[PDB]
Amino acid sequence: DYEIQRERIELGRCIGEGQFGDVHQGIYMSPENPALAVAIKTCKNCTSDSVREKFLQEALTMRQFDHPHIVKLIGVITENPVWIIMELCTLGELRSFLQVRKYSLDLASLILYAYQLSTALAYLESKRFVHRDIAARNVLVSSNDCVKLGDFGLSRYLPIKWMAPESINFRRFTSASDVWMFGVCMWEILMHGVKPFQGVKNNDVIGRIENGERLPMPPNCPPTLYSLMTKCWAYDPSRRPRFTELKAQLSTILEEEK
Amino acid sequence: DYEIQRERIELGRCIGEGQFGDVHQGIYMSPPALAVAIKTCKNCTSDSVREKFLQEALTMRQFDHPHIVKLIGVITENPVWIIMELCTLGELRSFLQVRKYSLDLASLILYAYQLSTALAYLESKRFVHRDIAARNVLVSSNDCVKLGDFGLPIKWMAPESINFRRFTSASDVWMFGVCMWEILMHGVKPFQGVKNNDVIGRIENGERLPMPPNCPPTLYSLMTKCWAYDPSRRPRFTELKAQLSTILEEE
Ligand SMILES: Brc1cncc(-c2nn[nH]n2)c1
Ligand SMILES: Brc1cncc(-c2nn[nH]n2)c1
Repeated sequence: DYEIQRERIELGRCIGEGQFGDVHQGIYMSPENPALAVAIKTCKNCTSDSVREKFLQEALTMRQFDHPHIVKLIGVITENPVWIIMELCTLGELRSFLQVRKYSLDLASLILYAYQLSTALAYLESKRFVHRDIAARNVLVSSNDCVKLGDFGLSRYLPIKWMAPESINFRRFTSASDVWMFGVCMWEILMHGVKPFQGVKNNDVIGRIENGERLPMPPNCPPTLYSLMTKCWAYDPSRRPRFTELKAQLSTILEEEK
Repeated sequence: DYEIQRERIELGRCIGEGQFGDVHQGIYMSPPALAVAIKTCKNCTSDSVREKFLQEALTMRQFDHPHIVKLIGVITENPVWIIMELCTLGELRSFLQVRKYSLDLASLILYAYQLSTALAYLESKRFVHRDIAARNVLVSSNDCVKLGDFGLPIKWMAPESINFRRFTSASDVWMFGVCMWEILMHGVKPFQGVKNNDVIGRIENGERLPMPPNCPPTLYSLMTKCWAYDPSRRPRFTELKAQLSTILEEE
């Protein structure tokens, strides 16, 4: 079912670098589509079954989900060299896309990306699934008006500057900690792909959060949208909103502002 | 702050019995006269009992929902009283038993729907009720039910609550499942003639509550989802509410 014939895949150019190897773009010639554009995650040292098991674990998680704003798993090739076939997001990483398009993208498009992300996260919340790594780096751009959530293997597991205080202090990951992370991610989107807490040491971050310090309101930001992020950044997890509420709030923001 | 002057409260007839004392119906005059429920506290001269009793009011001030009992105020001077919105038709379990041959399936599905909307609101505020049963539901009118009791029910509890005292949003889903069964069973208690200690043994063996007579198999399909052994497999209230809404319209 998930096992794909290698001869149906035609490997193309290297589009990125991953945890286990190089990510490539390619073509999948199935009975349906003459040439579907795909992304091929490769694995360098996958002759070792321990590495193999770790690499293939992403595909095991991936098959459970089906959502328009989550990267779709097309298949796997378990014979060496081991490959993971995923739907291609041609425009690449969100961080990079936002940096490049800083003086072209409107606020309506920025709010749209957050909305789309909040729909994927609400779907994951419905499946009682905890992502553990919501960041602009783990978001892919399919088109000018479509973003997807990727990275379900936990590449950086340390993103201290995105983590909720209880994750830093006690390694507690819940639906509430995912909300905090989404808050930081909405800040990064409005900050046009700028990393949070620049020139601040990781060990000094928790000290600041505990003292009530937060990320400033971006220059191009509706105060109503910043009001929403500050709700995600409540110290007490039980006080943070859920993704069904954030989804609904971003809908009104999308309309009222632009 | 909800502190009310006692001269603004006129006590009436006893409408029920509560955890700390007797529940009465009454009148609250404000700048127009309003029918209220007065929760009383028998031994509230003791500050430990007082603190426990007044904790219900502290919990309640946080919520505002059409299907959740509203807190009108409190009287902290002795005798201590908690003023709440009146639900004239009383307890749900009793109302269902009485009207066993006077309620249609559409009304039964409606109560579950209304109950799922209140629970979805609580889930949004990241609140865990810990006691979802038809006994803690109040009847305002023939087509309006309210969630009450915000202060050991082995037959309603999820296996992880019995085995490890673990209470989460997933355990609340299990309890709502049992509550939907009670509603369709016209207020009949779950697992009759089964000892509390023998309940967990049955649940662990995959045993569940039977499909009530003349219950839509689609609705029973929904309860069985609430009764998944693994909490992570159970649906959330936002899904249940959406599902109950379609089942209701189909009826
Ligand atoms: Br999975 C995946 C899908 N589509 C594009 C990418 C990707 N492009 N550039 N870096 N990563 C990854
Ligand atoms: Br609180 C509350 C509100 N409205 C009715 C009651 C009640 N009636 N009978 N038992 N309890 C309680």
